[PDB]
Amino acid sequence: SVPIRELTRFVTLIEEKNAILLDIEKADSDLRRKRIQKKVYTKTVKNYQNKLKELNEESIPFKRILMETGGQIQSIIQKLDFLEAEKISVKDSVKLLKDRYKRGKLPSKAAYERLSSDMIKQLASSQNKIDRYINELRAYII
Repeated sequence: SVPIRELTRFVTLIEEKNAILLDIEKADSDLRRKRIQKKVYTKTVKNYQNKLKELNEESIPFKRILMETGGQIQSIIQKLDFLEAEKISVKDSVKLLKDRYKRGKLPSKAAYERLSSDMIKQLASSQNKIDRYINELRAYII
């Protein structure tokens, strides 16, 4: 069926996780714009990464109960896992593309601009689907 108790807890947990992940991006942005000392960066990120590890541990029992129902809830959670990983990959891809471009190792400015635009769209597309699937879980409760 649908375990309302576990789902109600899980929805709050994954919103908090999505929020911390976006705070990590904010730290990443502050770093490359040199608006934060790398002292405060590696400190704050290691602190955020501990909140994540602890939230991910706490979510384990609820997530297992939810995935063992199969069907649509299981499917949504699996996509959320995928989309989170995909957004991380795109993040590292843009950073690499930027280093490869400033070192003059790309064919052309037009190629760089098209690929980087592609990656920014993919970042928004991934985050869009994450928010949508979080809202689909929430709709079970609210």
